[PDB]
Amino acid sequence: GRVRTKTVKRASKALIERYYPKLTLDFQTNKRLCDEIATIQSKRLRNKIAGYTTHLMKRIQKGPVRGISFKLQEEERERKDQYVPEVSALDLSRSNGVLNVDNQTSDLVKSLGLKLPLSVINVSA
Amino acid sequence: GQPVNDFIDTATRHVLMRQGVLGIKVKIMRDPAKSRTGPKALPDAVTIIEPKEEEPILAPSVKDY
RNA sequence: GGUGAAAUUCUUGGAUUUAUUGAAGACUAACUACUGCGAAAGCAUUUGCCAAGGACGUUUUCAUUAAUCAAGAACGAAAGUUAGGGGAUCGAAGAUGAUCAGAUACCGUCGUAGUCUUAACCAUAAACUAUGCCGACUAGGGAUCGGGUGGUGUUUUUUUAAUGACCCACUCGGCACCUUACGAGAAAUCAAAGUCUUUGGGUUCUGGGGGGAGUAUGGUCGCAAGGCUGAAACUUAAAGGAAUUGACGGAAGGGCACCACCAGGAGUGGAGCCUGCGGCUUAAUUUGACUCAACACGGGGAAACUCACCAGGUCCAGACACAAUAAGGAUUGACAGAUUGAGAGCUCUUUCUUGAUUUUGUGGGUGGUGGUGCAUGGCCGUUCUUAGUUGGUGGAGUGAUUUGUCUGCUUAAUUGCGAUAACGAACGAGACCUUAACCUACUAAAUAGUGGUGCUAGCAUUUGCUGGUUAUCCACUUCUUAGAGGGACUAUCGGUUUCAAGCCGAUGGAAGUUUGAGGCAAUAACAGGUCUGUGAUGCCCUUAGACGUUCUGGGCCGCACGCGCGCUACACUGACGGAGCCAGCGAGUCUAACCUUGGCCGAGAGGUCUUGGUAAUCUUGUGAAACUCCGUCGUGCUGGGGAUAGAGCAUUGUAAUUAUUGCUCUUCAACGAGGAAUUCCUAGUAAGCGCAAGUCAUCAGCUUGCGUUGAUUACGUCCCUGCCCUUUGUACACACC
Repeated sequence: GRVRTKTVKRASKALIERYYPKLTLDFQTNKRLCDEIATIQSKRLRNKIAGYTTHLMKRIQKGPVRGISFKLQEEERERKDQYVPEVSALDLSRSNGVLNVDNQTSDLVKSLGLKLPLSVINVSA
Repeated sequence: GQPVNDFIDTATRHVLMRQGVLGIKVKIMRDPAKSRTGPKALPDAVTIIEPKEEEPILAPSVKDY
């Protein structure tokens, strides 16, 4: 019956969301830090909040936890997503400069498109 | 629980009408923010002090006097 | 055999079982499907005749020959009109055997009419798709059956060829199916149940609230059962359809609970007693409460009081307004005697006093533990030891309503992880508060202790041990106290899960079940209890010979009997006598006799003289009890048990008889471990044991707490009794009593 209530969980998630580079991975200085940077009425509640807060970083440093963005996980993510490969995936260099479409695509570009380097593949059953 | 003793106040009054007696029960809670003595918030209320942002480089050097 | 169990029945005359060989008895098990044919009823292994049919193909033919149809016909599920055969599997009936209160039923065994003749049904079915037939249009999709068309398709073999079978595409015609809802509908739902108040394609049949009633009567078919046709009198305010929310189910799924069980423990129900309830009795045996949720409950352990009941005796404390008597006296009180339970001037004899406040009448006032808790307020109990409850905005539906408030996993928890036509919230839970655990860390205590120092005792003597010394003095807070704090958050590690919420194991820790236990505690409700707690109260009653109030006695306790909560025992793990001696929660008196130390007297109960205490100071270390040694007892209703009863001594009380209670001697009953039933309980717990407080003047076998000793058994399940959620059925909504 050690399930934490939503009061502990929402406060601990709110603490990590804005105070990641101040808390460590041990409960002793985490409960010491929560006395100044947070206002908790009872000693039993702040021990439960700091205990769950330390438990949350027992897996945050293990891997990215869904639903928590702690001001450190953000800026390496909008650093990562501008993946510009040095070569394209649609420029015909791993091929011989010619894309190997089938017969039905050849008269498609013959009817409406302009002349391009194509091949003919006998695709069937 | 204990917040009922702190913030909740009650009064019971018997009025006398023609048909009999009507009972009046009034329950009022004041918000704990205006409380002068005792706790100033609910026991399950947690407030987070907003942190102050800092710039990353901070120009490594020494200043003397 | 046969059944939930059994029984009927057959069995050395060999049952049942095994083999071989025969003979009569629907139909065609598997194949068998959201597949085919037929007008419907209906029709399944073959093979052969006899006619029939749909669909497709068609540059064949007729040319309106058609659609629906009163009258009129044909065809037909099965179950018995009637007349041969063959031979029971099932039960009508019938026989039996069970079950049951009965069981003429369900279930078991057997068996006649009863889907096998050849020959009629008058023609009845929930004969159903509960949906007439013909024609046109309106929307997408994938399958499938029959036919046809096409493929520089596959396979079968001669190499490909011809077929066949398969694959792709299309088309016609079918049995259907899936998605939406433009559209319909009251909704359920529906590609028709659409194209309908923007109401007309053609046509046939039926209905006009529920019954009476498919009845009466007439006809007709009818050797029969019975069909087909078919009213009225009278009666009635609903009957009915679909859906929503609850409740319920001998419905299903998921969980939970020692007010459920499991495994056990201690018991209760058996005995004596005392304590409530009923019944009986009585002058009265006051009364409320009757499953959980009445019955050691009304804080209800009643001698008077309480007290509401009974037999009697007083008093007005009936205020005020009006009227009348009335300073030639409105009225009150009383000596003595009578009277009275009575030293009540109650009332009377007598004659004193008082005097304008009183008396009488008219209105009212007041009081009532008089009635109504089914007129109410407040309080409490219960539903309900569970986790549930509700707005806002948005979505669905005509609407009641619904979603949010949930598939799954997890939790003690609607606790969370999450998924999501919901998002964001509120109450409940949790959080919180109190108490018990840890602190050689702080704050310092002659109203708590500790060590040394002085004085002094006993032994040893060697410098030691056990003490005493109200403050002799000094020092400290480990023990005790109480302020502020700290500490646990499941910490660390390992293992499991979707890799999360979590769960389990180990270590460390005073503490790992929410740390143990409480307090508090939702929305809605009960004709739950209380008018006998209240100067809380409406309405009704009474109000002077009072239902007010007071006083004297009695009753609440009365006992052929029944029930509930308990106490003491049935003995040797014990009784009795000495010895050791070990706690915690608390209470205690200024104008009043409270808790009582100590000294003396007494067998005891108790008496007497003082003292301390308004209290961490004194009672008090409450020197409690079970417990532990040593001894007596010796398997015997015995020395277990102390019920019942007799005599005496004391205490409280105005009063003790109907024994208040305490003590002494004697009397020495039932009871030999308690049937059906039934209660409570998972760790400092049950159980054993006593102590303080409430009530108290006296009485505790009761209750609220406390400490002493201290276990067996589980770490589960829904089997019994209940509870929460989901699905489901409902003719229930006073809600399965």
